[PDB]
Amino acid sequence: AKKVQAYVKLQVAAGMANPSPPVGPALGQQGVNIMEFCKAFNAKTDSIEKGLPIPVVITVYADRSFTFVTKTPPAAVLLKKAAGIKSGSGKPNKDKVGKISRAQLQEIAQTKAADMTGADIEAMTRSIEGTARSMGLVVED
Amino acid sequence: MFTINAEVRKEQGKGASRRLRAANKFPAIIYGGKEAPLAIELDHDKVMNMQAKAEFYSEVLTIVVDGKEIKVKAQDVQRHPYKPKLQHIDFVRA
Amino acid sequence: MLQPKRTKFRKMHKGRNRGLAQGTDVSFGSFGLKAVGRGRLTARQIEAARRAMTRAVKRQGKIWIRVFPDKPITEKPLAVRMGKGKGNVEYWVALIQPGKVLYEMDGVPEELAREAFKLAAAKLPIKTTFVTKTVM
Amino acid sequence: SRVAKAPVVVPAGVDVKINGQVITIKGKNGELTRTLNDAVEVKHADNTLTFGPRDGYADGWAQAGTARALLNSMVIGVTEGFTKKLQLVGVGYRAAVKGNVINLSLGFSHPVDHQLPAGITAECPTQTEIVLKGADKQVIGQVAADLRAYRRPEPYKGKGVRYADEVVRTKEAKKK
Amino acid sequence: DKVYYHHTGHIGGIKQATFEEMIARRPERVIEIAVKGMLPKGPLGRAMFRKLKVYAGNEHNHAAQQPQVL
Amino acid sequence: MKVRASVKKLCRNCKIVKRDGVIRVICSAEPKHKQRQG
RNA sequence: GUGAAGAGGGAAACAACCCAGACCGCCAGCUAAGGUCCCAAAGUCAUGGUUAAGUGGGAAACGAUGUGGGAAGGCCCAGACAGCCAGGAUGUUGGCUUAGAAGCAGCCAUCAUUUAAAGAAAGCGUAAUAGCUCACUGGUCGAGUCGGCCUGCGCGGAAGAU
RNA sequence: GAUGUCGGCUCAUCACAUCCUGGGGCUGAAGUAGGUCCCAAGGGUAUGGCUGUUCGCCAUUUAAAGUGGUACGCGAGCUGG
Ligand SMILES: [Mg+2]
Ligand SMILES: [Mg+2]
Ligand SMILES: [Mg+2]
Ligand SMILES: [Mg+2]
Ligand SMILES: [Mg+2]
Ligand SMILES: [Mg+2]
Ligand SMILES: [Mg+2]
Ligand SMILES: [Mg+2]
Ligand SMILES: [Mg+2]
Ligand SMILES: [Mg+2]
Repeated sequence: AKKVQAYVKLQVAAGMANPSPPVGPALGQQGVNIMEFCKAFNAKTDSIEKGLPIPVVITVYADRSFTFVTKTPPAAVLLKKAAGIKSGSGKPNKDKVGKISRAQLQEIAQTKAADMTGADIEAMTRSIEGTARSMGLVVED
Repeated sequence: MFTINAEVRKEQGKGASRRLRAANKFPAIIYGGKEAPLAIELDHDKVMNMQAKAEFYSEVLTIVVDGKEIKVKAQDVQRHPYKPKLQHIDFVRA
Repeated sequence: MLQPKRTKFRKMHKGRNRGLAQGTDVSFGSFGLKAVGRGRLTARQIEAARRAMTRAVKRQGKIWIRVFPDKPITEKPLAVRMGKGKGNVEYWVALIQPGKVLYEMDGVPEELAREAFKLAAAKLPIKTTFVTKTVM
Repeated sequence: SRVAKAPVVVPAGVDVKINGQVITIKGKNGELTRTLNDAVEVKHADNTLTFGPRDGYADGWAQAGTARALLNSMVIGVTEGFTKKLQLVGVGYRAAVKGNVINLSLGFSHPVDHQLPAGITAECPTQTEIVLKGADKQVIGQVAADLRAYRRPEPYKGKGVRYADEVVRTKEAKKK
Repeated sequence: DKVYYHHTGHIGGIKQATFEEMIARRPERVIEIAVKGMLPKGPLGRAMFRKLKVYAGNEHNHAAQQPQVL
Repeated sequence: MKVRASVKKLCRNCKIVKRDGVIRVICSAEPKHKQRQG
């Protein structure tokens, strides 16, 4: 569709940053200041769940300065924790690697709510269920 | 119901018939009952489109010949060897 | 290699060779492929055509065959004139305009018929089907 | 039907004229004529112009379309001033102008100077860019290609003067 | 699209061919060429062709019979 | 390649196949690919 | 049936094919086959229509939006066909796999939200993302537009030696 | 009541279904070299070993060593293997 520099997105661990392969060169190309972001990101990430991969969208200016919004962790990840599993099924739907109660999905839907378009909770719950079915994660009501 | 216009034939034989279908007018027949068989000359490029249906060979039809009535059905159907064209058509009276 | 004919007993022999007249019309499947115009439908021709129907398509339904060769077609080598009437070995069906294809399960009726029409020497229209209604 | 052609305004500068068949236009740009086909019967009330097909003959009706358009472009050219530019890519490739003789240093042993016809000059805003521009869209087109033609872009790289629009990225991967 | 085809004589399979739009060196030739053949063919019709006078340039060197005309 | 007779046209974006009888399957708008009259 | 054992007229030329059977003479008429622009006798004839290739004036399978005619259908002034403008979103970078695989190496799945519309995506592209175009939809413009059926005439296929 | 065979020599002339050279399209075409198809007949298109050979194989050249028609061109022109 469309893909240009400026306003980068990336999912980095809660309290960790600065490695070159994961970070560095990614936004580094854009003109971002690695160090500042590393310390800056992990600062707030302390309050935000530590140990939880959280996607952040950095937007740089002509100033080369930048800001970033920390949202909620990915649905797939949240489903993994909830399921208590480390990974997806490889062949989702064919083989189920884990399960999650309908209650849990509502909880994840609630967590992601801020980032989700869902008009009502059912809508949200079901956006996440869509991810679960893609993960080989069954849901028992 | 299906309505097919037509009229009696002038002649009936090789030359005659062959001359009708050669102008979109395959000669058909109508028999059954006490009424003497009827030899007409329907309009080809107008009946082949109507036979197009599956209804044609089930529900009776109304052939407007001369200006009278008849209410009949389709019996035998002679079609061209390879041309989608149609030919002699048998009509079972009521 | 296929051979729709051969498979007869050995006697009765071969000979004659005439011209033709009018065609014929059959009916066995949901879709048929009829030819229009006399030509030589040799065994080899007929197998090539039919065999080309499945042609990595599907084994769905079942195809037919109304046409069937009648060998009696002699040829001679690099030899003298009328010293006998050398063997035949070749084939020939001698059609006019009959129907000879037919399809069981619908599927890709007309489609396939065309995907394999060139093998035949004569020209055959898309044709239609056993009917008492029509198409278009 | 779904197509035709009827409009052709005659604002200021638009001093169209017809001489039986001939049509000479004027304006801020230049003097362009274009005697159409024979049946042609174009005129001018006060603003709208209109082609004239002697009659509804096959090669007579469509002869209108190609006509109601050509003249129109003559108007759109005379009033706006036509422009079109190409860009040169590849090491060594350069650009330069000296009135007409647009010296070209592409990649041959010696550079050349394409002399452009009259009615359309060109300017190299840099040794890499060339922007031709004139009135008559005809001489415009031919010289647009007549130039890039000096070295058509090759897939493996793209090098070679190209229109400043040519989608052609590069090649399909090489091989042997 | 139409040639005339002459073939000289000295073989070497030269065989000359020229189209009509290619007739710029001597347009006078044509017409005279066409008008020919349609003659009795032979002596009479042979010394009968000259009664044409080619001329390719309207009222020019009408001297061929400048005196009287119609 | 540029054929002699007619190999249809195939593909979608191939030329309109219109002109002085120019078939050759290919599918223009293939910056490199260009199977056609030649 | 003709030539043989048949001449005259026609098919350029041409025993056999088409017309037609030469008893003589005629600077007299009508016709047959075939013809009527010139060679070359007689319509540069008339009423209408086809073709645009010199077809007529050599040749097939098959191919093609050539152009003529006839019939039946698909969408459409609740706006179609081409174009122009605008959008094309969210869970989600789907799961796996992989150094990476984020619509677009590959395998599996291909749901659901928001909707006027929005494929877990059609091609290009990146190391992977970024970016470009596509499906779809809204506005614009306002009338046909898109194929097959049967048939007329035509085009390509079509290379040879004085 | 005679139209002298194959091959060679001499000397040819045409075709194009082109071998070299000339101009193009695609390529699984980087370049160099090629592959293939279109166009093109202006001109050019090998010396020997073996064999009667045509041909062929082999040695060595060449930009290349074209295919074919001409009573398988050519004996009132040569040869006679
Ligand atoms: Mg004479
Ligand atoms: Mg005798
Ligand atoms: Mg008379
Ligand atoms: Mg006369
Ligand atoms: Mg001809
Ligand atoms: Mg050639
Ligand atoms: Mg030798
Ligand atoms: Mg000889
Ligand atoms: Mg001697
Ligand atoms: Mg001897």
